[PDB]
Amino acid sequence: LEYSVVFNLVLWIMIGLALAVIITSYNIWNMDPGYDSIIYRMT
Amino acid sequence: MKSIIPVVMAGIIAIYGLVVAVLIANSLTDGITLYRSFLQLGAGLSVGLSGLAAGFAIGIVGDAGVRGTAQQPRLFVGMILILIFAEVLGLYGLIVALILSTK
Amino acid sequence: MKSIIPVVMAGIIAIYGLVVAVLIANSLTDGITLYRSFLQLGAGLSVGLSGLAAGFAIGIVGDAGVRGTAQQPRLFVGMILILIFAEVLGLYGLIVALILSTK
Amino acid sequence: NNPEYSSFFGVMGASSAMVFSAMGAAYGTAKSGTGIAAMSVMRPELIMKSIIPVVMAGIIAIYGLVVAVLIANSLTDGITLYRSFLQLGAGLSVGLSGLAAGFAIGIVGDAGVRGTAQQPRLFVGMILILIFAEVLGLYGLIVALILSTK
Amino acid sequence: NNPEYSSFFGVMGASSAMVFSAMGAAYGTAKSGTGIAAMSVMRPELIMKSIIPVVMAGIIAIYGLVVAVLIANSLTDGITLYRSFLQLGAGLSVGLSGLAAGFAIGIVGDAGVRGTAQQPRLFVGMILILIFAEVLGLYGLIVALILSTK
Amino acid sequence: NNPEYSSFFGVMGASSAMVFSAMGAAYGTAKSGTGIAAMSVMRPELIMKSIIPVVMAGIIAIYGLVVAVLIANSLTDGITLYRSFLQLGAGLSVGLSGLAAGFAIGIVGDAGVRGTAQQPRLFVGMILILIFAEVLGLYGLIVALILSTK
Amino acid sequence: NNPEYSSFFGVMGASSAMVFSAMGAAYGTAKSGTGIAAMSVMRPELIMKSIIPVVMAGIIAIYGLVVAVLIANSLTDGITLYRSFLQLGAGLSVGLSGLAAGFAIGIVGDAGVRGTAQQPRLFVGMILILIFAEVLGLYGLIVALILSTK
Amino acid sequence: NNPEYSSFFGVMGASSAMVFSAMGAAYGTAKSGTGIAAMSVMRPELIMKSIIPVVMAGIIAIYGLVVAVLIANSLTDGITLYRSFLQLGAGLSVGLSGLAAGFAIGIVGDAGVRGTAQQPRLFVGMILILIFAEVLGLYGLIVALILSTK
Amino acid sequence: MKSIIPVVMAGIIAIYGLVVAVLIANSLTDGITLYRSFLQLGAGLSVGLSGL
Amino acid sequence: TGLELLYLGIFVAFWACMVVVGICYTIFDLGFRFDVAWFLTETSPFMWSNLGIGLAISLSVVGAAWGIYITGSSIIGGGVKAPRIKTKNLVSIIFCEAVAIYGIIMAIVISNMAEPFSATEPKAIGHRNYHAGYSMFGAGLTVGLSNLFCGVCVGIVGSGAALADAQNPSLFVKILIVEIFGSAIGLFGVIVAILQTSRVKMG
Amino acid sequence: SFFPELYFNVDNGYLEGLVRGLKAGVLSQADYLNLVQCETLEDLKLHLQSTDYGNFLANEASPLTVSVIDDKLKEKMVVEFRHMRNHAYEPLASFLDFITYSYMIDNVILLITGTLHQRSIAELVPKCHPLGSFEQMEAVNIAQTPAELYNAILVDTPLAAFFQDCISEQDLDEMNIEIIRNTLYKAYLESFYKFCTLLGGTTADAMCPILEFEADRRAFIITINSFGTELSKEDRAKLFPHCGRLYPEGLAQLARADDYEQVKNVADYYPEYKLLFEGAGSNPGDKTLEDRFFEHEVKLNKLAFLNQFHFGVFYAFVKLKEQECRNIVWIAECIAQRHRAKIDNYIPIF
Amino acid sequence: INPAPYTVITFPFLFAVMFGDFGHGILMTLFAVWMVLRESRILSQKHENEMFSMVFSGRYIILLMGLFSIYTGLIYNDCFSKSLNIFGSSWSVRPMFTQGNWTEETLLGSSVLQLNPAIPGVFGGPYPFGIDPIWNIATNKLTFLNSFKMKMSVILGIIHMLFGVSLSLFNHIYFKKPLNIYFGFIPEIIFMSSLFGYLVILIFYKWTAYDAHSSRNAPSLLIHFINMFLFSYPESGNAMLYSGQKGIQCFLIVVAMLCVPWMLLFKPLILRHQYLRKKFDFGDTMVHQAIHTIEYCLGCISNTASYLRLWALSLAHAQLSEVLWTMVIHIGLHVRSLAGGLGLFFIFAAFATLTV
Amino acid sequence: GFFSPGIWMGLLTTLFMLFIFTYGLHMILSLKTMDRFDD
Repeated sequence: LEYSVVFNLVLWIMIGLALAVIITSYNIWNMDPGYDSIIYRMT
Repeated sequence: MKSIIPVVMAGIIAIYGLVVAVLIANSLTDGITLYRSFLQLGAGLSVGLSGLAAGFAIGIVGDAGVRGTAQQPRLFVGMILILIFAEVLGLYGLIVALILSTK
Repeated sequence: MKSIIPVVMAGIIAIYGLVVAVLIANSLTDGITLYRSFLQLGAGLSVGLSGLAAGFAIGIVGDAGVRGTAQQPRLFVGMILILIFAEVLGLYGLIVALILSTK
Repeated sequence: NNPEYSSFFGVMGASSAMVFSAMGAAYGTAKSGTGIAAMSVMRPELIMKSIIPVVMAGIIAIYGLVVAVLIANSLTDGITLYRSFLQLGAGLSVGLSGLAAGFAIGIVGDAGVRGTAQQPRLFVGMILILIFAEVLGLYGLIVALILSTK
Repeated sequence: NNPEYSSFFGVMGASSAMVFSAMGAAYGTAKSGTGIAAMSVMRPELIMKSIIPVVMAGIIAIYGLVVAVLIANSLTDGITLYRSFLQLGAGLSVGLSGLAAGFAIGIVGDAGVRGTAQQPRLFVGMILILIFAEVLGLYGLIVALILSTK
Repeated sequence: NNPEYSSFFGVMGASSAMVFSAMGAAYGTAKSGTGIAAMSVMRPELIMKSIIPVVMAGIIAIYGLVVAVLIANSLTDGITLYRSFLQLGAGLSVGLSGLAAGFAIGIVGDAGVRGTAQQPRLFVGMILILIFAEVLGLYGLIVALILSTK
Repeated sequence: NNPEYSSFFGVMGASSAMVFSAMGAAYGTAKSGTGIAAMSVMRPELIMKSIIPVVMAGIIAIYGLVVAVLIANSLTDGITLYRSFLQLGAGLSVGLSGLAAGFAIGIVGDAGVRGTAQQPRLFVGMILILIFAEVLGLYGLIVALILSTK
Repeated sequence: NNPEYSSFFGVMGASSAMVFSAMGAAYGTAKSGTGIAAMSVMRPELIMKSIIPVVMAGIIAIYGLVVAVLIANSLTDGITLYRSFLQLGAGLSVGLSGLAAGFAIGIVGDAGVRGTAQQPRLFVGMILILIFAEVLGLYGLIVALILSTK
Repeated sequence: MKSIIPVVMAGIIAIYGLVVAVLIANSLTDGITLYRSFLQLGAGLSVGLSGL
Repeated sequence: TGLELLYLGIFVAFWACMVVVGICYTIFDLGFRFDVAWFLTETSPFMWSNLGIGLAISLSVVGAAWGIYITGSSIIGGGVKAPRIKTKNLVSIIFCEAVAIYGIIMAIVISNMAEPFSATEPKAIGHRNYHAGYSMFGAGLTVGLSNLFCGVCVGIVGSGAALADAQNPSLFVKILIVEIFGSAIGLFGVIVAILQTSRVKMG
Repeated sequence: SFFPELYFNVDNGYLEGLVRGLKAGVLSQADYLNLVQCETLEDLKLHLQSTDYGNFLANEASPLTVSVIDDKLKEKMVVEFRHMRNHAYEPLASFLDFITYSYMIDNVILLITGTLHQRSIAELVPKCHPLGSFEQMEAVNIAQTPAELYNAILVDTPLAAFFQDCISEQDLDEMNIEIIRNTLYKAYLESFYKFCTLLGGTTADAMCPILEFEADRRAFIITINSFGTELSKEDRAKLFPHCGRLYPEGLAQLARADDYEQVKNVADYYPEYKLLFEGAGSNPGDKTLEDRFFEHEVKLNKLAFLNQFHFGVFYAFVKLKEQECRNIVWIAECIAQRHRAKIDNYIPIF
Repeated sequence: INPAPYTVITFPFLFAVMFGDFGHGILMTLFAVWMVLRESRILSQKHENEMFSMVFSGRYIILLMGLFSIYTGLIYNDCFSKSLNIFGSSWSVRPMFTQGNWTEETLLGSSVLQLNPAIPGVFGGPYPFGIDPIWNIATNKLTFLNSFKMKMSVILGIIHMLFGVSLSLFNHIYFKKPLNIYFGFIPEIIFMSSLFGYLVILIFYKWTAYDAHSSRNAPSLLIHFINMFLFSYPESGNAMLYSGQKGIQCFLIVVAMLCVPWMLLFKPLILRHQYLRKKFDFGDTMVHQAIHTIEYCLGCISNTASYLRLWALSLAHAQLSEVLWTMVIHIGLHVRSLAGGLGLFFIFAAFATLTV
Repeated sequence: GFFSPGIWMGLLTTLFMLFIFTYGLHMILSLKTMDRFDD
C-alpha cells in the first residue's frame, strides 16, 4: 500500500546520490597539476 | 627500480577489491532476511569507491612525485610520505566495508 | 618537512568521515523504527558533504600556500590559518552528524 | 493520525542548510586564499588587512551550524507534516543564501585584494562591498529563522 | 474538505522569493565589485559614486525579503489549497524578477563604471539605466504583493 | 457528450500557432537589423533597400497570428475533441514553420547585407532567395488553415 | 468500435511531414544562399546560374505539402485506427526525407557555389549531385505514396 | 486477437528503414560533393570520373527503399503480432545499416577524392574501398529481407 | 594495393554479425519458449558490441 | 564546458527512460495505467490561473531585462567618444519597459478573475471553470514569452543601432523602424492573449 | 550557429564600442591629401594637429625628423593597445596574446644573436620593439649563455609551446636565424588558426580567410626570393603554413618552382591570386606585388568590420592602423627628400 | 631528548600489533637472522640493489620487529589463521550444555546452528593466554573480537601520547621555562587526562562491573560518552554505571573547559605584563599561542581517533590470512589418498609463494 | 497504480523551480575574476 510514495522517495534519493558522485568524479578527473616547472622540461 | 615503488602499492587497491568480494562470494546463500543483503550492498559500494579514491590519488601523486624524484632525489622521502595517506584512505574504506559485512 | 601539514589535515578529514561512518554502522539493526535510521542517513549525507568541502579546500589551499611559502616565507602562517579554517568546516559537519546520531 | 514520513523534510532541511553553507564557505575562503597567496607574496605588508573574507565565510558557516542545529534539536516523531515542510524551506533558504554569499565574498575579496595591491584606497570600500553580500546571507537567515520557529 | 499537502506550495514560494532575488543581489555585488576593484587604481576619487548599483542590488534583496517575510507571516495549516497557491505564485514571480533586475544591475553597473572610468559624461546615463532596472525590480515586488492578497 | 478538458488541444493549438512563428520573426528582424546597422555605418543610400527582410519577418508573424486568432475565435468549452486534434496539429505546424521561415530569412538576409554592400547588383538575386523563404512560410500557413477548418 | 484518440496519429503524420520538410528547405536556403552571398561578390555573372539548389529546396517543400494535404483530406473521425498508423508513418517518413535532401542540398550547393567560382567546369557535375539529392526526396515521396493509400 | 500496435510497429519498421537510409545517403552525398568541389579546381578533367561514390550512396538508397516498400506492401490489419516483429526488426536493421554505409561512403569518398587531386593511381584503391562500403549496405539488406520472408 | 588488408578485414568483422543474425532468423519462430528468444537476444547483442 | 554535457546527459536519460517505459506499457497491454484522465482530472485549475499569471510576468521581465543590459552595454561602449548617443538611444530602454507593461497589464487581466470553487468531486463539476482557468494559463504563457522575445530583439537591435550611432547619429530613426516592427510582434502576442481570455469565467 | 550573437555582447560590449569608435576615427583619403598639401615637416605636424593625431610634439625639440613622428605613432599604438588589453577577459585575452606573440617572435629573434656574439641584455632592452614586455626574470641577466636563455624561453616565456619544435640550441647556432623565425612563425600561424577554429562563430568566419591569404602570400613570396639564394627546395617547402588553400594542392608546384613565371603559373590556378599577380606588372616605376598584397589585406580588414559579434575587429584595427602609420611615414619620406613625384606610393585605408 | 632509544622498543611493538601473526613473525626473524649471520660476507661485497642495502643497514631493526611480531602472534593466538590449543578451553561444557534444557537439539541442528547462551549457570572460566580457540572457529568472532581490539587500540594510543606529553615537560625542565609549565604542560596534561583517563577507567569499570546477568538492557560505552559530551542525562534508557556519576561527569567537563584559558591567553598576558613592568608585539605572540592551543587540541583529538589504524591493520591481516587459508590450503584437503597429496604439493607451493 | 495524485502538481512545481534554479546556476558559473589592471 502506498508503494508509489516509497518509489518516489527511493528514486529521488538514488538520483541525488548518483548526481553528487558523478559530478565529483568529473571534477577530480580533470585536475591540472600545473603543466609548468619541470613539466616544461618534460615537454 | 624506483619506478616500481608506487605500483606495488597500487596493487593493494585490487587486493582490497578481492578482500570483501571473495568473502561474500563464499558467505552468500538464498534464505536471506533481505537486510544483511542491504548491508553487503553498502559494504561493497563503500570499498569500491574507496578503491576509486585511492586509485585517483595514487595515480596523480605517484606521477607528480616521480617527476620530482626524476629531477631532485631528495623529493623521494616526501613522495613516500604523501603516498601513505592514499592507502590510509583505502584502509578506511575497507574498515567500513568489513563492519557492514559483519554487522 | 614543513609542507606536510595539509596532508595531515586531509587525514583528519578522513577521521571526520570515518568516525561517523562507524558510529552509524555499529548503531544498526534489522527491526528499526524507521526514524533513527532516517536520521542516520541525513547525518551521513551531511558529514560526507562537509568532508568533501574540506577536501577541496585543503587540497587547493595547501597547493597555493606551498607554492607561496617558498618565495615569501610570510605566507606560511596564513596558509596554516586557512588549513585550520578547513578543519573547522569539517568539524561543523561533524557536529551536526553527532547531533543527528543520538536524536 | 499524523501522516507518515512527516518529520523527514525538516531533517533534510537541516542537512541542506548545513551543506549548502558549507560549500559556500569552502569556496569563499579558497579563492580568497589563493588571492592572498598571489598578492601578499610581493606586498606582504597587508597580510593582516585581507583576512576579512575568511572571517565572513566563517560567519556563513556559523549561520549554517546554528540553523542546522536548531532544526535538529527540535525534531520529533509527532509532526503534522506541516512543521517539517516549513523546516525544509527554511533550511534550503539559508543554505543556498550562504552558498551565494560565499561565492560573492570570495570573488569580491580576491578582486579587492589585488586592487588594493595596486591602490590602497580601495580597502574600506572593499569591506563595504563585503558587508553587502554578508547582509544578503543575513536576509536569508532572517527568513529561515522566521520559518523555523513557525 | 481541506486538501492534504496544502502547505508546501506557499512556503516554497516564499523560499523562491528570497532565493532568486538573493541570486540577483549576489550578481550585482559580484560584477560591481570586479568593477570597482578594476577602477580605483586610475581614478580613486569616484569610489563613493560606484556604490550606486550596489545599494540598489541590496534593495532587490529587500524586495525578495519583504515578500518572503509577508508570505511567512500569512501561512497556516488549515489552508483550503487556495491561499497557499497564491503565495506560491507571488513568491516565485518576485524571486525571478529580483534575479533579472539584479543581473541587469550588475553588468550594467560594471559597464557604466568603466564608462565613467574613461568618459565622465556617461555617469548620469549609467544611473539612468540603473533606475530603469530598479523599476523592473519594483514591478517584481509590487505584482507579488498583489498576488498574495488576490 | 464532450469529454471534459477537451479544449486543451485547441488552446495549445493557438499558442503553438503563434509562439514559434514569432520566435522566427523576431530572430530574422533582430539579426538583419544588426547587419543593416553595419550597413548604416558604411553607406546610407540603400536604407530603403534594407527594409526587405524585416517586413517579411512581419509576414511570418502574420502567418502565425492569423491561425492563432482563428483558434482563439473557435475556442469554447464543449468541443468535440476531434476538431481540437486538428487545431493542435495546425498550431504546432504553423508555429514551427514560422520559426523555419524566420531563421531562414534571417541568415539569408544578413548574407545579402554584405553581398549588396559590396555589389549593388546582387540585390535582385538575394530578394529572389528571400521570396523563397516566405513561400515556405505560406506553406506553413496553408495546411494549418486546411486542418483548422477541416 | 474504434477507440478515442484514433484520429490523433494521422494529423501528427501530416504535420511532421510538413514540419521536417520545412526544416530541410530552410536549411537548403540557409547554407547555399549564404554561400552565394559570399561567392558572387567576385563573380556576379553567375547570379542566374546557381538558383537551382534553392528551387530544389522549394521542390522539397512541395513534396512535404503534397503529402500533408493528402493526409489532411483523407482523415476522419471514425477511423479504423490502422489508417491512422499508416498516415503517421508516411508523414514522418516523407518529412524527414525532405529534411534529408535538405541538408544534402545545403552542403552540396554551398560547396558547388565556390567550386564553380574557382573552376567553372564544376557546373557539369553540381546539378547532377543536386539531382541525386532530389532522387532521395523522390524516395521519401515514394514511401509516402505507398503508405498513405495502403 | 490481432492487435493494432502490431501494424503500428510494422509501419514504424518501414519508416525507420527508409529514414536511416536517407540519412546515410544524404550525408554521403554531402561529404562527397564537398570533396569533388575541393578537387575540381586543380583536376578539372576528372569531373566525369568522380560521380561513383554518389551513385553508390544511391545504391544504399536502393536497398533502403526496396526493403521499405516491400514491408509497406505486406501491411495488413490481421497481424498475429509476429510478422510485425519481423518487419520492425528488418526495417530498423536495414535503416541504420544504410545510415552507417552512407556515413562510410561520405568520409571515404571525400578522403579518396582529396587524395586523387594529385594521385590518379589512388582511383583503383578507392574503388576497392567502395566495394566494402557496398558490402556493408548489402549486409543491411540481407537479414532484413530474410525477416520480411520469415 | 597492399594497403587494402584492413578493409577486407573490416568486411570480415561484419561477417561475424551477419552470419549469426541469419542463424537467429533460422531459429526464430512465433511459438518460442520464452527461453530460446532469450539466448537469441543475448548472443546477438553480444556479438554486435564485440564487433563494434 | 561540462555544464552542457550535464544537460545533454539529463535530457538523453529522461527521453530514453520515457521511451522504454512507453514501449513496455504498449508491450504488456496494461489497462490504461497511463490514464490521461487520471493525470488531468487531478489537476487544480488554480495551477492554470496562477502559472499563467506567473509566466506572463516572468518572461516579460526576463526579456525586458535582457534588452536593458544589451542596450546598456552598447550605449556605454559607444559613448566613450560619441556621448551624443544618449540623446537618442534611450528610446530602446523605454521600449524595454514597454515590454514589461505588455505583460504586467495582462497579468492584471488574468488576476481580476481569481475565484474559488468549493467543489471536490471532479466529474461534471465546474465544467466551464476547467476550460476557463486553463485558457488563462495558455494566454499567460503566450503573452509572457511574447514580451520576452520582443524585448530580446529590441535590445540587440538597439545595440546595433547604438554602435551605428557612434559614428553618425542621423540614421538612428532609420534603424529604429525595426524596433517598431518588434513592438508590433509583441502586440500580436497581447492580442492572442486577449482573444484567449475574453470567453472565460471562474468558479 | 546559435552559439554566437548571444554571449558575445555580455562580456565585450564596451570593448566593441571602443574599437568601433577608434575605427571611425581613422583618417580618410581627404586627410591624406591634406597632409600631402604641406611641403614641410612643420606643416605635417599642423595637419596632424587638425585631427586626434598631433599635439604630441609639444614640449619637444623644435626641429622635426622622421624618427620623432615614427616614435610618437608607435607610442600611441602601444598605449592604446595596452590600455584596451588590460580591460579584457580571457576569451579575448588569448586573442590579444596571439597578437602579441606575433611580435614576441621578432623580439626573441633580436635577443638571440646578442649572446652568440657577447652583448649585454640591457642594451638590447630598448632596441626591442614595444609591446615586448619580457618582464619575466631569468631571461634578463643570463650571463650570456645560450643554455640560460634557452631555459628561460622554455620556462618563463609563453612561447615554450612553439619552442617545442626549436630545441637543444643546435638550431640556435648552426642554422640561420631567419629560418628559425620563419619556422616559429609558421608554427604560430598553425596554433592561431587552430584556436580560431575552436571558436567556431563569427570569429572563425572573420579570421579563417585572412590567415589563409596570409599564409598563401608568404609561401608565394618565399618561392619568389628563394631563387637567387642558396636554399634546399625541401627547406623552402617546410616553411609553408599548412592552413591555406595551397596545402591540399599548389604548394608542391611551388616547392619545385624554379623561376618567376612558374610561380605565376601556380598562382594562375587560383583567380584570387591571378588578379593580384596580373595587377603586379613589376614595371619600373609602378606598384609591386607586395603592394597588391597589402591592398588585399586592407580590404579584407575593412570587410571584417561588417559584423559585430567577432573578436576580429581588434586584429583588424591593429593591422589597419599600423598600415596608416606606415603611410604617414612614407609621405614623410617623400616630403623630406623632395621627391614629391612619388607621393602616390601608399595604400589608402579607405 | 633523543627519541631514538624509546623508539627502539615502541616501534617494534607497534609494527608487531600491525603485523600480529606468529608464523610470519618466525619467517621474517629467520630472514633477519640470515642477514646477521651473513654480516661479514655481505659487508665485503658490493650490492648495487639499494633496497637490499637499506634493509640491511637496519637489520637489527628487523630483528626487533620479528621478536615482537612473534610475541604478539602468541598473545593474539594466531598462526596462519589458526589458534594455538593448550587444551585450556574450559569455558563451555558441552555435555552440560545438553543438560541445560538442550534435549535432542541436534534434530533442529541439522539445519541451524543454535548459538550458546550466556550465563547458563554452568559455564565460566578464561583461557590461559590470549583468546579461546573456540572463537577461532566461531561465527560471532567478528562481533566479539573486533570490539575489544578497537578499545585496546584506544588504550595503547593514550598511553603513548601521555609519554610524549611527559617528554615535553622534561624539555621544559631542562631549558628553564616556567611559563611552559604553569600555562603549558600542567594545564594541557590535566585537560587531556580529565577526558581520556576517565574514559579508560569507565571502560575497565564496565568490563569488571557488568556481566551477563545484566546483559538485558545493559549500559553502552559510546552512549554514556555521548551523554557526557552533550550534557544530556536521560532518566531511563541507559543503565547507570554508578550513582552520582552525572555530577562527576559535569565536573570533569567543566575542568576540561577551564583548562583552555591557560594556554589560550594566560601566558601571553604574563609576557605583556612583565614587558610593561620592564618598560615585542602582543598580537603576533597572541596569535602564536592561539595556533598552539588549536594545534594541540585538534592534534589530540585526531590522534586519539587515528590510533584505530591499529585495529584496522590488525583486522586486515587477520582476514587476509583467513581468506588465504580458506581458498588455498583448504582446497588441498580431500578424501582422496594419493591424488590429494600430489595436488596438495603444488597447492602448498603456490600457498607459500603467495604468503611470502 | 504508479503514483499518488496528491503530489503530482507538487512534483511539477519542484521541476519548474529547479529548472529556473539551474538556469541561475548556469549563469553564475560563467563568472570569473579580473586579470592584471590598467596602469
